[PDB]
Amino acid sequence: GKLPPGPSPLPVLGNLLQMDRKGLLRSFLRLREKYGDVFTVYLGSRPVVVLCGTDAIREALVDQAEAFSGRGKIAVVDPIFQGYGVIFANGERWRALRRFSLATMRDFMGKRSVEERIQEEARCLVEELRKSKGALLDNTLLFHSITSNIICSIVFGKRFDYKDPVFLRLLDLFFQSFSLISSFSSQVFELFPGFLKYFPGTHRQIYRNLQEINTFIGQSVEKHRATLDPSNPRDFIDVYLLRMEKDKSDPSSEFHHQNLILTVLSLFFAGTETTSTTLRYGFLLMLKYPHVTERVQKEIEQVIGSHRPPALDDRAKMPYTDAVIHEIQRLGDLIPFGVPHTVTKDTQFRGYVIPKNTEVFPVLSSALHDPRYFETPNTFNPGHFLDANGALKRNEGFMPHSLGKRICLGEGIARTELFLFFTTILQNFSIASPVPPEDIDLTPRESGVGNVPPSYQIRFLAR
Ligand code: HEM
Repeated sequence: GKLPPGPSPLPVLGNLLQMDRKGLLRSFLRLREKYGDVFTVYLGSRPVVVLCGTDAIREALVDQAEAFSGRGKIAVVDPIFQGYGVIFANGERWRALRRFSLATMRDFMGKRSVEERIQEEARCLVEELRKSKGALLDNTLLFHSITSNIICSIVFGKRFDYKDPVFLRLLDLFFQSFSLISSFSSQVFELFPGFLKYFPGTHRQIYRNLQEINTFIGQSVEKHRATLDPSNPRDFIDVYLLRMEKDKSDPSSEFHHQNLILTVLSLFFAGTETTSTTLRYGFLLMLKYPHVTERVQKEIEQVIGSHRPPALDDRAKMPYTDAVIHEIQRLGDLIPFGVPHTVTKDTQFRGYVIPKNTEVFPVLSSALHDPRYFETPNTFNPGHFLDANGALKRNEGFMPHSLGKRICLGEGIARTELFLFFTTILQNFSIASPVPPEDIDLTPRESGVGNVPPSYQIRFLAR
């Protein structure tokens, strides 16, 4: 049959000349108004089926879950990952890695739970912020550090002190790669990769930094193997090393060294930046709307008090705080175009045929701003997640972690980090900044990865 409708492309530039300079998101919104919720666009010579609106996204990712469960390539990082690791794998390799990862992170190993690790990280964070004594800070580094430390706890069985210089050198290297992957020069590399990969550019810096991180990950794996107690696995690496030994004879097995290194690197890639940025965005909103922040603090005081630290069971009793977090994620809209998918076979969708391995973009932003589900889509409104009796309510438009078979693997971990970090910080500190609330601008910069909140200063004032 045929592909969904769309603008007429050019030989090598596809529809790039027809794009809007305001961003890809604005262009898709204009293209939606002309062709509907599902359309085809050529970014270079690459055909992409774009899904707009809650319906088209749910029909694809949920109703034909298996058909839309493929993962599309990110060219700037494909030389490192090469289809290994949980985020970039496909087929049987993906199924085995995802099953194993889910179980390991869920049905753990180690001593303490993920929640207990997050509570300990939150306690360390409070002590570090107390030491600041209300000085102006840029919270980017600390929020990168706490989220990295959660992943470290899971994969390496330990956390790092916030001032550990070797931890900070590799962290800087990792987050620089993130800023580079998302730059305009990397966006251009994604459009004309086969050509641009022969000249100097950000792709070389990304590659060098990640090979350095992979070297460190490799050394940790060897060190885990040399100090291994098979009856007491400490973390993800130990559990994976035991599975490698169990599958030693099976040559079909995916449980090898490359999948280990790149699965660990994948967890840092997926599990740090978005969580950190959600926190950064949330604190910016809390500066802009002090009456919301005040109300969260009142709810913390009523349910938790000022003595004990927040625990995950407290969330069920704090619908206002829970609604605020949902609204931070919704308005934050940090992954506006989703993470690219592909169809795993020639697929029939709304009368069209999407050929096998065609790339698909589920535009999560169009669900997060859907006027069917949100009364004031462009305005911060916790009421979007509260019913007339003040209880938390479910919303079909709320999909910041996507849907279907590729749904965010760490959703439960991320949601727990948001709850415990926001409440533990606010239980102990009030916030201020040199910019008056009325002058705070929440407009993001659209980057390669997603929406980047502006940089800002903040004070954490002990209570
Ligand atoms: C607020 C924080 C976060 C948000 C909004 C978020 C969002 C997402 C989204 C939109 C996807 C793409 C799903 C798709 O292909 O349709 C994704 C994938 C994924 N996320 Fe998250 N994520 C966050 C935190 C994390 C955390 C903390 C971890 C790990 C501990 C994590 C692990 C993953 C992995 C491994 C995948 C790939 C899933 C797969 O290909 O099977 N995420 N996430």
